[PDB]
Amino acid sequence: MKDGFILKKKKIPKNIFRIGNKEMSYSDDLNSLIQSQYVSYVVILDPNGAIYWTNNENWQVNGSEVLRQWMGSAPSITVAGTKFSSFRNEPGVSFVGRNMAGGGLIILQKAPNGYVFLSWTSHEFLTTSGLPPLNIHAEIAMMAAKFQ
Repeated sequence: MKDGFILKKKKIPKNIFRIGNKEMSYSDDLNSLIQSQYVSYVVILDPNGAIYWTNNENWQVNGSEVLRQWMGSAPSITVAGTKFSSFRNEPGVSFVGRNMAGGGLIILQKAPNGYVFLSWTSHEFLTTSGLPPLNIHAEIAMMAAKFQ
């Protein structure tokens, strides 16, 4: 049933979800992608649009909404209870969301198959994200755009 469901959200989640409950990377296997300019966590998805693994003390990439919510004309994505308010609004070509709360920025590239790559740059390195023109962003909108 395809409804014309346009849910107007406030910049907070509708339900209080239980964060992840998934293992934590001890920094090695997927860390190789996180060490790319010293970001704090990167989440890789599967070609179907499901997560491979998210590694941020239970950060809940619900791939389906993580990829979908950006297509809701929303300049704020609220995942894991945090409203990432967009710096740059580019659908598909990577969007940069501000952790309006918490402090930081989530950058997600969207391969049109479901696979999205969200990276997050440290709150300490936040002043550095945006200092070079495309420091961390280059690792995202290039790689996951080709790998679809």
